[PDB]
Amino acid sequence: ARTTPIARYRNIGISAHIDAGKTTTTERILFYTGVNHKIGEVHDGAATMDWMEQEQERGITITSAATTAFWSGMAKQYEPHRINIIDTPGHVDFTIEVERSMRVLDGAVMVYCAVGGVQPQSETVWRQANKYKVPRIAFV
RNA sequence: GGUUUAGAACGUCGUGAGACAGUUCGGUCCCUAUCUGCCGUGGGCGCUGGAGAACUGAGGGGGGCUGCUCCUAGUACGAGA
Ligand SMILES: Nc1nc2c(ncn2[C@@H]2O[C@H](COP(=O)(O)OP(=O)(O)O)[C@@H](O)[C@H]2O)c(=O)[nH]1
Ligand SMILES: [Mg+2]
Ligand SMILES: [Mg+2]
Ligand SMILES: [Mg+2]
Ligand SMILES: [Mg+2]
Ligand SMILES: [Mg+2]
Ligand SMILES: [Mg+2]
Ligand SMILES: [Mg+2]
Ligand SMILES: [Mg+2]
Ligand SMILES: [Mg+2]
Ligand SMILES: [Mg+2]
Repeated sequence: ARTTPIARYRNIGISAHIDAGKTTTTERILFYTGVNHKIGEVHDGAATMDWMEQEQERGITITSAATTAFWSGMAKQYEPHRINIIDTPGHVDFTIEVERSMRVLDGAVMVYCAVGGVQPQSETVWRQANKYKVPRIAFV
């Protein structure tokens, strides 16, 4: 019946300020879980998550897209876990898209830039996570 | 080709010959370079015995243009765009 045990289920989000690396990291994820053959890049318009024509041209993610993957581990330590990743926009123009997605997700990976780190949308998403009380980790 | 010759016509002006910052069709453009100038190219003598060569370099000239793509770098700046 159930393909993967519920314990081997991660529902995660990638919310962060604009150009924090949220979309690129999902591409590196789709690469290091083998689900995507090419690493890709947003400026080239290559990123899969940005499927919308506008998102390709502007490089912006104007919608949240959800994808899943199986990362057994870095040493194949665990049986493959199905990570449900909901990549989100960080443009305050689209704020529902992060919150619409946020209640559903069980955990949050909040990206930050090493040059800037907390930048204004970053506080905005932090506040959103606190309202849905997602337990959080961070990728700088 | 135009402009302003001789032909012809139109509109207009004049009685007319003709004329018009009116138009229209047609209508012959010569010169073997003496001098300067310039581009090349030599002959003479000179540079202090004659010759063969290799140079130095005053000075003179030539040349000096730029696009696009990628890279730095989606980096600086920018809440973003
Ligand atoms: N230098 C550098 N650039 C990165 C890194 N991660 C992402 N980027 C660039 O940041 C820009 C925007 O990243 P993206 O993930 O589209 O931004 P987001 O969609 O707003 O998270 C893209 O040009 C990426 O190439 C990184 O680790 N280093
Ligand atoms: Mg951009
Ligand atoms: Mg994005
Ligand atoms: Mg003529
Ligand atoms: Mg005659
Ligand atoms: Mg006549
Ligand atoms: Mg002649
Ligand atoms: Mg010179
Ligand atoms: Mg010169
Ligand atoms: Mg670039
Ligand atoms: Mg625009």
